[PDB]
Amino acid sequence: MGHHHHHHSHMADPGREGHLEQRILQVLTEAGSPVKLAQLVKECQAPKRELNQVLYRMKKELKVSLTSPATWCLGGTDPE
Repeated sequence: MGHHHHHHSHMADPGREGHLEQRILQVLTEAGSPVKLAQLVKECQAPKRELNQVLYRMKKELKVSLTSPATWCLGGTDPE
């Protein structure tokens, strides 16, 4: 798994939505494939509620794309 050595951001992280976003993109990259929203909950260690609001913003920023109803994917890859 590898990523399990990371916790729920124990310290006073100066931008929780940024850290959460970095998690979502990273999970999508490790798979190299569409990751489900329900799976993004357990991986990124954040509630579906919080994920949704961030994910639509990341969609506008082309960071993520929606492949299936409640299944997300990496927006191609890192924008080179």
